[PDB]
Amino acid sequence: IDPKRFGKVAVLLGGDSAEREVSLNSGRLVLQGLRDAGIDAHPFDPAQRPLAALKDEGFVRAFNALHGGYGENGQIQGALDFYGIRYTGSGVLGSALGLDKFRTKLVWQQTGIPTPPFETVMRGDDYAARAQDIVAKLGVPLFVKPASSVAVEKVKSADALPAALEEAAKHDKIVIVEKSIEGGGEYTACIAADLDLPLIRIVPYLIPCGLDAAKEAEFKRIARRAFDVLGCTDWGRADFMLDAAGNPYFLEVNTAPGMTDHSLPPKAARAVGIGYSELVVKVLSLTL
Repeated sequence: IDPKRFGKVAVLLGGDSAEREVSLNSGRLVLQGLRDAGIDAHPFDPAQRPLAALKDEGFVRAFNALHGGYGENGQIQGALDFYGIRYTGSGVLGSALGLDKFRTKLVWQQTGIPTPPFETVMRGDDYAARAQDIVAKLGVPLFVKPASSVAVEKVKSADALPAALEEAAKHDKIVIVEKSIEGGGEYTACIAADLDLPLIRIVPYLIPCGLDAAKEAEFKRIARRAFDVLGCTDWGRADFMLDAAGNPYFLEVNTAPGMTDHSLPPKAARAVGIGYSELVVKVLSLTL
């Protein structure tokens, strides 16, 4: 794994967004991580420098250490594709779709990645027909919310649901109707190439996460399936929760995880004896 098979590497850090400082700190650590492994890596701040200078200066690849704005929403990914520059994290579709919480859940639910159950209704639909089918699938009580401030309406009886769909659709073109579920723990699965990273339990944090080895293995596999259906590369976090019976429900992905000393992927890696430098190289290797 000869460093320099990587060629000239740009670390994208800084940017225009509100998280500029976290990006700057995170990027500097990534840069040092790459240099410790003998990789020819250089900082590149797209807020300070024209993006076309990447191609003009002979950069072949980029480690994306940006957060927020154009860094994670498909914009910089599309631009970098345009200039022939390879980059860590996911492409245009996976990055854009990953930020779109609503459409991520639609893709998941249609493909059998478990996610909190729900149905959608639009202005003009046959509310009586949709109500009957929704009650059959989801039971009651149900929560009605716009899909794009507003309070969640709780609907307690099958018979009252048509009217709630009618009333919600007057204000919002698209409405989600969600099943009632009990919170039974929140968790995150870090994915970094082929590395075996342990789950983390979030306590509003914890390794070991407190799940048994069979469940840990099963949830990590589902996490990778959840990335696959979105068109995401294997770099990121998948957040999920359990109900009281221990069933998993996936909530969202993050395709641009933190890389500060206290961020989750370095913490997970440390927990199983994997150092910061090894982590960053493994992430960059996905661009080879």
